[PDB]
Amino acid sequence: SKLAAEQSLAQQPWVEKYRPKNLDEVTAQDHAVTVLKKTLKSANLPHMLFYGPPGTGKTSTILALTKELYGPDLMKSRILELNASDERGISIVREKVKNFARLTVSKPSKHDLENYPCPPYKIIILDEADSMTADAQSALRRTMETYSGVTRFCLICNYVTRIIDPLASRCSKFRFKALDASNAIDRLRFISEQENVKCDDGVLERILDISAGDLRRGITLLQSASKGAQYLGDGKNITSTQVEELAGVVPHDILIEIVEKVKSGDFDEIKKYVNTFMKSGWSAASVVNQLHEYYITNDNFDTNFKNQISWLLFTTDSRLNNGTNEHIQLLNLLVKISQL
Amino acid sequence: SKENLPWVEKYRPETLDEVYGQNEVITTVRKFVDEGKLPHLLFYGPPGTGKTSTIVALAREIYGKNYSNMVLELNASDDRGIDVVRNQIKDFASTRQIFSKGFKLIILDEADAMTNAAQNALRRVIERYTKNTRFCVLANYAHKLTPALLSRCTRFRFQPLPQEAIERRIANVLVHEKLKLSPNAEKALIELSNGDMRRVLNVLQSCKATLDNPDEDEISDDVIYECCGAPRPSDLKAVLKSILEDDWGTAHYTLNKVRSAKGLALIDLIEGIVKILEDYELQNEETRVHLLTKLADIEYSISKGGNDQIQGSAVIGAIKASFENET
Amino acid sequence: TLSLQLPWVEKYRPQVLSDIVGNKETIDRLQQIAKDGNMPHMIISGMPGIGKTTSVHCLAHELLGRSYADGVLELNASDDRGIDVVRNQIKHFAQKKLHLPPGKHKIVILDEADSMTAGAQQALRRTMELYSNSTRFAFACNQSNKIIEPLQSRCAILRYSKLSDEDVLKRLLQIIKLEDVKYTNDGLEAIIFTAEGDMRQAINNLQSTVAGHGLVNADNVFKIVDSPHPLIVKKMLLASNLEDSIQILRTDLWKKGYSSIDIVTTSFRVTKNLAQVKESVRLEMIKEIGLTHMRILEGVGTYLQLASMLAKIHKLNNK
Amino acid sequence: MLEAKFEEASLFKRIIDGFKDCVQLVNFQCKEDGIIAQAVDDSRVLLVSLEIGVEAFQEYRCDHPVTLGMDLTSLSKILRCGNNTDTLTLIADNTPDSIILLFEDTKKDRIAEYSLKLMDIDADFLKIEELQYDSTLSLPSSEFSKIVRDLSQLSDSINIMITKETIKFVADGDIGSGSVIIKPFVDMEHPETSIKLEMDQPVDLTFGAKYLLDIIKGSSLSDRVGIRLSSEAPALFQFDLKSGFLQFFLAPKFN
Amino acid sequence: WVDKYRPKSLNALSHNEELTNFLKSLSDQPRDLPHLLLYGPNGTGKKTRCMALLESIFGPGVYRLKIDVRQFVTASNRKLELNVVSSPYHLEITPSDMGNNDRIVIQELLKEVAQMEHRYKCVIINEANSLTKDAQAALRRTMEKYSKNIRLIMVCDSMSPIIAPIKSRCLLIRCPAPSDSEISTILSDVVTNERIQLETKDILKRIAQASNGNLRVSLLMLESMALNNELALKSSSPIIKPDWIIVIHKLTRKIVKERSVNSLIECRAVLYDLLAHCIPANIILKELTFSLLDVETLNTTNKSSIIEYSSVFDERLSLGNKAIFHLEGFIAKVMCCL
DNA sequence: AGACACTACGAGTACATA
DNA sequence: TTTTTTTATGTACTCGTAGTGTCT
Ligand SMILES: Nc1ncnc2c1ncn2[C@@H]1O[C@H](COP(=O)(O)OP(=O)(O)OP(O)(O)=S)[C@@H](O)[C@H]1O
Ligand SMILES: Nc1ncnc2c1ncn2[C@@H]1O[C@H](COP(=O)(O)OP(=O)(O)OP(O)(O)=S)[C@@H](O)[C@H]1O
Ligand SMILES: Nc1ncnc2c1ncn2[C@@H]1O[C@H](COP(=O)(O)OP(=O)(O)OP(O)(O)=S)[C@@H](O)[C@H]1O
Ligand SMILES: Nc1ncnc2c1ncn2[C@@H]1O[C@H](COP(=O)(O)OP(=O)(O)O)[C@@H](O)[C@H]1O
Ligand SMILES: [Mg+2]
Ligand SMILES: [Mg+2]
Ligand SMILES: [Mg+2]
Repeated sequence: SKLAAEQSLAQQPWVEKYRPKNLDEVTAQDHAVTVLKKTLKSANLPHMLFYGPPGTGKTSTILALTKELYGPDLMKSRILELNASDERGISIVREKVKNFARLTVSKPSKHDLENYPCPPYKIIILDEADSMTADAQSALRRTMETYSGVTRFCLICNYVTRIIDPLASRCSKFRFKALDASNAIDRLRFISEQENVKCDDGVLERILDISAGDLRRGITLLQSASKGAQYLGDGKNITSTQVEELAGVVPHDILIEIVEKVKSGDFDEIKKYVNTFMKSGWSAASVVNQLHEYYITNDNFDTNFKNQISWLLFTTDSRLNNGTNEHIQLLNLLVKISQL
Repeated sequence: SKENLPWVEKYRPETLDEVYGQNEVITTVRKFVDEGKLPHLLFYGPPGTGKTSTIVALAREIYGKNYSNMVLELNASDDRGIDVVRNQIKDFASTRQIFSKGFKLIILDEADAMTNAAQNALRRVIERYTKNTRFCVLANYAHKLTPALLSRCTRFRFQPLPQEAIERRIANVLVHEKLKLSPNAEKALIELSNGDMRRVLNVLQSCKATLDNPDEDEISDDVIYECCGAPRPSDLKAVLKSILEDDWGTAHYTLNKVRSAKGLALIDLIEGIVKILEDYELQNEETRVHLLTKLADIEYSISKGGNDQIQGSAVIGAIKASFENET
Repeated sequence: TLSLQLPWVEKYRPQVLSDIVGNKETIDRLQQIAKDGNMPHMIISGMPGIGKTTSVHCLAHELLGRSYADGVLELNASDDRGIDVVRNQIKHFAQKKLHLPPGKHKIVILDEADSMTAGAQQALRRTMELYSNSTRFAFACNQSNKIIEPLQSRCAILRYSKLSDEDVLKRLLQIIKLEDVKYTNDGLEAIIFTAEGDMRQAINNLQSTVAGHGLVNADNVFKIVDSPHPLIVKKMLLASNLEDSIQILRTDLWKKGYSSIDIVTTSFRVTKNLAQVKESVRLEMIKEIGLTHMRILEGVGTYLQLASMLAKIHKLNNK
Repeated sequence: MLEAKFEEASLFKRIIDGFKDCVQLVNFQCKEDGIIAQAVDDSRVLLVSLEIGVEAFQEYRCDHPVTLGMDLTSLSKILRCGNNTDTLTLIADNTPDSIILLFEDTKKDRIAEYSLKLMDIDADFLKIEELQYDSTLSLPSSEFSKIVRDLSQLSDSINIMITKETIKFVADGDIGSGSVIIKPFVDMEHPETSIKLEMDQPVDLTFGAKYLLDIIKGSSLSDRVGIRLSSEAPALFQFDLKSGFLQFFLAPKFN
Repeated sequence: WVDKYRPKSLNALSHNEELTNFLKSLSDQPRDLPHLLLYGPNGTGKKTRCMALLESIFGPGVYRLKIDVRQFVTASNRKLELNVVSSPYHLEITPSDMGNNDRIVIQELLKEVAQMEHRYKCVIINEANSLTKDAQAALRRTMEKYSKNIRLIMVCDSMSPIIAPIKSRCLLIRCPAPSDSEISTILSDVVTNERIQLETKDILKRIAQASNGNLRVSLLMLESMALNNELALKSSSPIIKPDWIIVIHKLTRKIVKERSVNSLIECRAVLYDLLAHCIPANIILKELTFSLLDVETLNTTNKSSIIEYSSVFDERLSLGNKAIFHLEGFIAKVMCCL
């Protein structure tokens, strides 16, 4: 029963092993969980719309809230979870969602009311609402407006612009903030201590620095570093270099070579060095980000050069965000910034 | 009980006297109903202006407490096709009431999602059965309605809620709830609403939940800004000043510390800087052209993701290069 | 309240072809046809609210007299008008025996003919061809292109045009005289301006203004009915300086609750129907408006996008 | 806790089949005096009012008023799952949710347990219509259903006219016209075939064919149906059962 | 041949020793293993390394696999036919074998495999770049809901079209192309095992210099030129280039020689003939641009405009479906530039 | 009790889309 | 001078096994 769950969690990757089960495990998204904890004692949970960067804990927050609300018994009877792996057209929204909303709430047991608040409404959550078409979204308007007495709607998305304006107005907007080093160092250190991850002083803070506001990627990198340090068995501590090696970060010397080729060099030398660099597998997004950090941070370039480098890096990132060829985009970016 | 509904649903107007903001249309509709000549209505307006509440209170005032039986209310949640029209709407219009004597009311809420064939079939239902029933079409976009259907109804445009009416509703809510609100906090709340009562009610409930107290204290600007995650005018103007005057590295550091100290979003800062720079009396419009173009491009790129630092540096560089033409 | 009164569009709906203030040529044509008889198959096309359905109704009534009930078959878009209906009911009505005067014929009125399916329209050809001596067909549509060419080849084509200022003014004066309403010249001018050749919309706005304020004045008409949407958009696009267009977009459109989708669609339609500027600059403006619409449809619809669209249009106009 | 046990399990089937087509969702109110149900058509043209007293229930126990909102296309499927010589048992807990049907055979040992999820219908249905009508007639259900099904093929509107000892059903369409005229007689040899009519003032009003065809579907309940007509009032088509009745309030079409 | 000499375990790998050690570290504890995404240049050997890692997570029976068929029904009666590579320990799906129906196959098949279930069954998604954004969104929550029964090993050549949620939901493993020296050492063992005659060893190095890190292309070209020299490679054996590369080179020669609409017509004809023979348009554009930059007749001003137009039209092609509509536009823009 | 006209609801197949 | 271009819901048609009231 519970022991099987404990063992399955212990044999699970750290992303799912340390998933927040209660509203207190949320480390940084405090403004939302404060309201969620206050409404736990009341019974006026409004329709909610979670939006923010990926890996901020929206799904974990709503799961912990539904748990703390309904208990592990009513967790499976008063919840309608619809993900992006299911059909969510107009037909589905009109039939299934509306039939579940029109239905009455299931009767709680005697053990439920003694430990959990058991609100008189159920919860219908729609994860990854970006893939929902606007007509199927507008179909949900009156469905969530008239049956609010018996069901509550929780939308979850990454881009709040993909959801129509009426739905965004009907739901309370909860913006999840990026999890940088400051507001996630406590959670990362807790995960490291619970797994006996022996690292150096500036490793964890560096990991989140590579994560760029993503605790899931940081936990995955920490798990990979711990596995790589346990395989060696040397008993030493994990270093920031070993972490940034497996995180896809280009070494500093290779980036300085690119800066030298951009500063001094013609089209042919730059093209040859780019062709050689693309042989070693590096993500073009990470290279663009590192070049942006170096160029904007270095206090040795003119402001007129800085405006142009910022606009060029922005254009290159916008082009790379569409599935383009990394080699062509990187070569074009380096050539354009070399003419400056 | 009504104490379980959210504040958006709990405070839904039940009478025409509780619908604030709309005065020129509310008085005209009241006169239409009192004098008897109620034509086919077309309530066009943005979300959260009070069209559905207005028509519900109107039907309540017309038919009484039995509104839910003497009125045929169809919406996008219900299947609205051409066959649905042909059967249901025509059978409702051709027949009479089962509870009393009088004209009928068909409320086609959110009728901007109806098929073109459905509207083509309904435009002759509205013109044929016009002595025993009426039609009310609610819309947010007037381009999704055919011109033939658009010409058969009297159009009423629901303007966004002004300051006086939204403050009156806020005072009503603060009377109904054991809650106090600061004047500057109220002004900041009105600023982040754009005439949307739903947003105001939602964030008011959320900041009441944020209070953490038995509500013996007041709600200040800090509570509102920390609960809605919206940037403050102080940090907004500080970032704008550091971008316009200070150095590139210093501007980058200022933007980073501002967006990381309160967890602010880059899109909110972009919109705030756009709103602030709209009052700037500037030179030759080339700077404004470049600024608007680059800011809209960066906003459209943010709407799809990417690197937040790269986009922030892009915003800084765009504003700087746009203002470099003003010299 | 217990009951309502009939609207002025339905109450004062013309019942004789002389009361129609539409296109004089086609009106006198239909009047002479009803006087002499031998009504041929016809297709009346035009724009909504100019007197197309009323015209054919008056023609059928005057041509059939008391036999209108059993000699006229009305089919609107609200009724099923598929292949099965054309096969069974229309054919049974055309084959039906009926003793009529030696100058009249059975009339099949088909309202909204532009919505009939291709199969029904194809089946109607021989249906109207084999019984063209005892059954006549009158189609009323808004787009004559939606009706197949074989059907148009067997009938006359009557294209109704917009109603000039004089005709709508005369009809409104007749209605005011028949209703004893207090009015003024500027109020009627504003009504006709907001009507845009739409007689039904004009009468509806007049009745609404009367029942809402009593006096038909330009102030009342403007406060109850907003100015036409395309004209403000045209004035915004035709602005010479960027700040003027931005202020127009902010105050007239954005501060009044007009959605961004409606704004961009109206801008596209105005630039398409524009004639002040050349073809190439119009195509470039349409290109920019479509580039903006592609972002508006993706959910990025805000004031900044419309401001950038106006800035790009001005940059194009900036030589 | 609602606990009802029917004498025959097929009576509930025949009762629900009456609303199966003309009504989508229902809200059964169960009290100490019996089960009441009021429902409105999707097009809101007819109102169904069923009342079954405790005389029909072989056993009945209602601790407190219970409200059971449910769907009919599922209740009919649950009822068809029974048997002709079985008994039906309706069970509902203290809080109305997931009503339980129990089919028990009386000849052999068999237990069929079915469940039905309730639905939260916000619209209350407690309205009662008690007003004098202009004419009250009573005729065999089969004779009325025959005329209805025969005149529904001619057109979509059927006009009822009540005059001095004359009942006329007219139907005028595109393929022709028709009118069935009957006179109120008293049949001594069989009372269930007589036609009674008490009129105060002549009546003349039309109905639609679809709703009139859906109404006569309840003719399998009783052998005689009553029709109450009045000047612009919901016509009362009543089938009286040995423990209550089923009444359709039909709304005429304005002329 | 490429297939006759291929490593089957982690100890049989012969390049990227740090990557082999990282794979051994990741396979030391196989049950607490997150999802993996192998990214890098095409032809590096990531598909062999994933199978070698599976050979460490499971028994040697992972290579004994079978091909089955599964049918799917879309919203209409069009039947989607998809073949599946299955093994008693893992299964491989390639959603790049159909059109916009990747989401249906992904969701249904993965839900069936996850509901039926060392303790988990591995899933290898081949060519994850062809996965539409809707299919990736559908897989986003399937990756997290079933993490104790289904582990994904997605093989791709560039994480550019992969969405950020999927990137975060799995570990990222880069596979850098092997150095020319390692390629030469591998070709040496191959030619000593296949009994080839080399007059001078340096030719092998040149093969690497003609493959750009690609081992799959290197071995295939070595074997193709070994059949022309009759199993005896000389000091000046010609380099065997694919036909499409020669067509692209002739196209660039035509471009730099003549810039007109009459030549644009035959350029469109060549593009049509290339696209009709199962050649992707992105690779065509990449090779065309890279070989146009190699033209010594042009200057830096021409090459910069060429690379800018190629990036623009690459974005266009990634946002469009009619590939020739963008290829002809890029060719016309290059003609206008020169 | 049974045979077969009448019939209505369900899978298939296309056809547009300002 | 000549024939196909995904998915997505609304619309329309037909054959179609099927469920039930009626007739030798
Ligand atoms: N605030 C947080 N506190 C603790 N752990 C967190 C937090 N946010 C994310 N995590 C970890 O990251 C895992 C993924 O959480 P999710 O809620 O699925 O992230 P996400 O916001 O849903 O990203 P998506 O699904 O791509 S939008 C959790 O199981 C935790 O292990
Ligand atoms: N004028 C108003 N006065 C008071 N409350 C209002 C007003 N307008 C909106 N509200 C509040 O906002 C809620 C939603 O109003 P609705 O009428 O549903 O919005 P809407 O105008 O119909 O726009 P939609 O539904 O998105 S198209 C109401 O229940 C009220 O609580
Ligand atoms: N020429 C006219 N003279 C007088 N009244 C007119 C005239 N044209 C229209 N009307 C009024 O407008 C009402 C509706 O006219 P219709 O003929 O139905 O409009 P339409 O020209 O057919 O366009 P549709 O029906 O939208 S395609 C009539 O009942 C009259 O009150
Ligand atoms: N470590 C290695 N040593 C020798 N040959 C290798 C090695 N890794 C890969 N290969 C060769 O690569 C070929 C398969 O390439 P493949 O992995 O399909 O390319 P990709 O990485 O693009 O999927 C095999 O025939 C094998 O001979
Ligand atoms: Mg999620
Ligand atoms: Mg509404
Ligand atoms: Mg008309």
